[PDB]
Amino acid sequence: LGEMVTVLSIDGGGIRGIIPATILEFLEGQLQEMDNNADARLADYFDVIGGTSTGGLLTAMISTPNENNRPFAAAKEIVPFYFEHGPQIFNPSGQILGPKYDGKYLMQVLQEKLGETRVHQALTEVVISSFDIKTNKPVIFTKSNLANSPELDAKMYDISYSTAAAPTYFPPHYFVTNTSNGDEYEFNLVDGAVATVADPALLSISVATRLAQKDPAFASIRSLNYKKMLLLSLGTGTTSEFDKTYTAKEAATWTAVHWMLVIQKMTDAASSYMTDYYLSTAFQALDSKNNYLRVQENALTGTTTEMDDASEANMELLVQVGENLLKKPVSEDNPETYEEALKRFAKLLSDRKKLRA
Repeated sequence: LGEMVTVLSIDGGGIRGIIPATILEFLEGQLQEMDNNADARLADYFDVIGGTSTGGLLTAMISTPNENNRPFAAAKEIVPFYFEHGPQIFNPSGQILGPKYDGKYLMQVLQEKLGETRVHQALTEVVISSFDIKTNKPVIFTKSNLANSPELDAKMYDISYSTAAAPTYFPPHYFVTNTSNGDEYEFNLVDGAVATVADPALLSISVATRLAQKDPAFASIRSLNYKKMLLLSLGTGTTSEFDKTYTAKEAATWTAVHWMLVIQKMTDAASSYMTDYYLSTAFQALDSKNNYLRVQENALTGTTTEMDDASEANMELLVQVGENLLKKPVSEDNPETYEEALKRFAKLLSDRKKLRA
């Protein structure tokens, strides 16, 4: 168990980020109780912490060092963050030409809570996604892969704004770093969901697998041995309820405007289903299905669907969805609930740390 690699992955979902945050508040509290340490943080138990958009914001806030070289935010401080800053991040600009939001508040609160910290300072391996619209390539921010190409040692707020810079919602982000030669290196980044990874769990598994080639602490998964891998992937919920879906017939006359307000939700939903299929296939092939815990909501209803509904009523509903998810079964045939599976996971995390110490 001591040689096992631990990976945490958080999906994007806008305001639906309350759901994995509620899930992480429960898990961090389990670890704090078991280890008799109220200062116990997720970055102390996870080797890799991956996140896209709001999952990336979360990743950055629990990986960035504070004044004590401790993770900046506790898991229980994330739903209050979403409740406090969510209505101001998701406050419409009112402008006719451009995105729904100016991104001014989102950047300001990120700057405020992340400071001048760089990715090389992360307390664990981070995997925060984006897509560069100038190089037309995904740009994945890691603590590793910095030895080669130091121009990726970007500010945590530039990484965090970029991962969440959703086309039509917020404007793309432009920022500069410096290469080894001292010359400028340009970034023109949009949301990580564009880079096809709304669900960054497979990307996070690949980063760990690639690190296993150059790091002895990751050596146990060196030849795809996911038997020696613990993966916690967290979703922001999907929906199949006919009230919130569409027919091919009604969509026959849909213009470019209607599609744009709906494709991100579709690709993000598809990203969840495909990445889960890839990972289940791989873990079930090695007879290690329980090494991969995917905490996801499949029946979002009402306002709970929308990514930018930062009203008090929708935020309270998202908490309720998160708290009901804990009592919901892991599978259709498995009676084991998520709260129970998360206790088993916390125990494994707790036991691996002790042995490594």
